[PDB]
Amino acid sequence: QKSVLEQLKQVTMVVADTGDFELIKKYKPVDATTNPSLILKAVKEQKYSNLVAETISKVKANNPDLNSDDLVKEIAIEILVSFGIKILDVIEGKVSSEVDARVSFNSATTIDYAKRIIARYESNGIPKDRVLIKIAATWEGIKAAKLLQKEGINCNLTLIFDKAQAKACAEAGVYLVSPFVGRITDWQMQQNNLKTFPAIADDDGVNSVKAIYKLYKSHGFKTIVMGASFRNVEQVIALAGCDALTISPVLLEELKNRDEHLEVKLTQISEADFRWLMNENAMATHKLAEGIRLFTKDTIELENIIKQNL
Amino acid sequence: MQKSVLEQLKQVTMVVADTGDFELIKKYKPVDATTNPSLILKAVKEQKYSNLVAETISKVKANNPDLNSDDLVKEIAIEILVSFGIKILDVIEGKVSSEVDARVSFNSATTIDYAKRIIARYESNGIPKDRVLIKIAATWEGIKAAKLLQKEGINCNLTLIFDKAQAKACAEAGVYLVSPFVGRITDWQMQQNNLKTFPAIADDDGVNSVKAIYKLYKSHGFKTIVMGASFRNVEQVIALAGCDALTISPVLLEELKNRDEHLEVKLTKPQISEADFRWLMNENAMATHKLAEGIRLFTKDTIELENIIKQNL
Ligand SMILES: [Mg+2]
Repeated sequence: QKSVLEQLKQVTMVVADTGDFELIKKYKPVDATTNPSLILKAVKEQKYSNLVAETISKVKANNPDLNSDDLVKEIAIEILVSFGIKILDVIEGKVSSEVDARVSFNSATTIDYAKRIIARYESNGIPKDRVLIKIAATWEGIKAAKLLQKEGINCNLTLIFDKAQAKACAEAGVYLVSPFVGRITDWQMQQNNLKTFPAIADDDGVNSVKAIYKLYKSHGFKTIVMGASFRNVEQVIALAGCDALTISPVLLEELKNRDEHLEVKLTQISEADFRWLMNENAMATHKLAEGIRLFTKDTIELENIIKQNL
Repeated sequence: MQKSVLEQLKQVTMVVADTGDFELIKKYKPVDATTNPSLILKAVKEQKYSNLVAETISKVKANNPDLNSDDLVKEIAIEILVSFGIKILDVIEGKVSSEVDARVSFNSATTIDYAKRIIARYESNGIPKDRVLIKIAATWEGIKAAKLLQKEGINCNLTLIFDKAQAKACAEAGVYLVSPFVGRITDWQMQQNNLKTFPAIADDDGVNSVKAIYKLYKSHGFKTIVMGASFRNVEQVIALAGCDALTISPVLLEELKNRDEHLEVKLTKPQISEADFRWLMNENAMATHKLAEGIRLFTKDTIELENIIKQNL
């Protein structure tokens, strides 16, 4: 008779995957995550058009030396931060804000973008303890995160598709990793033209998180495993007990409205090694690249919306 | 006088045979030949070579009695790859391409070491390095290794080329030759659009890829040889007549040898940083998939050959 959402919170850190901060307080998650697709959606849906207009004015005012393209890049960061700030008002934990996906193969520019996000939060009175910087888990992203963590900036290594890939993150001292459960299962279904989801025991996305969790706990890695990007509530339920799960508002609502018993299920690499191991994983090779391309398309669309409102 | 399409092609393009079978090579008279781990495995399994592994083990053990099992297997594998290259060189005037172990494809330093070991093994047999192309997968690390090998006068064949940015980086590194995999690019195109039949030549992504690389090279003054490889049918080869070079399977060479129509000549005459290369490759879903797949398939066959070796130790 307790809801599945309530029971899941007793064994796992529940995180809301959304930039629509007005939806968050219903669910009382500990943390929240945004990404370029979610920010774009929040901006396109217009509930927050005042916040957007006010952000553009402020950045223009404070940056009279920037030409058009530089001004737009700066507003795009300020927007990501303004949504994070509003999220932080309605949660007790941290918000994840993602670096521009276009710098995913450049460690130096990733480091600089990450520090810029942190500085903008600091300028707005938010200390870095409340923020995770999301970075795609290419080799360069991991190398950037290694340095950011040394400087006390916690990172959320996203677009995780392979276990070796997660192990390299942990080896770099990363705060948290996010395996993309639903996209791993999308590949599995696409491979065989499957129209129905696989049994949970045979669901590659669920199994991937299970394997990463078992590796971390047995080796004593402190990096948090946070399953992400789910296709349905059964995939979330399958991972009850995981350190953290970040869940869309639609699935959080399904978990809130479901009253059954929740069974609790869950209780060094060189660059050359990493690239070899990624190469051995056809799904991971494809999905990491695809993830960067899709987040890139959404970041470009957001820039266009900013350009239209200058 | 009138000549077959194969003999006409030799006049405008360097014709190269893509096989480890030296007897077949002999009858098409290509200038160069290319081998790879998949073709070497197929040859090794053929009845003619049933004692080749045991002989090579014998000879290799004898010359290195102090090596551990891993070290030995490795030496036998190079010896086998080189043995097929030598037999091919006995029957052609040009060069043979011999591929480094695909497992070192993300390690420039171990690629360089393997490439020099191949060159040394040929040299031990009296074959100078000007008759050999070392085949390296065109990952960024493969291009870095090739850049350094070329500096030492070791010519490389940069294989598994799927994108014009790889090809441009290879040229910028001064590599001797690049091999775009025409058939495999068309394979992706057909799977992407549920195509039941081959696209028109004008619309064939694999053919167009080589056309684009050839155009880019000539316009930039790059001397790197463009060599189209891995064809699906003879029409794709004919579509590239005039290309610097084309490496063609014996089945397709036989088709060209037997055609007699006129062959119309179709091709006539910023810098890429590592981050730029990785971004451009990332934008190309086909290239990202196909380069990784090519390394995996060559690796699977290299391991299969190692396993044949191990069961004979
Ligand atoms: Mg000679």
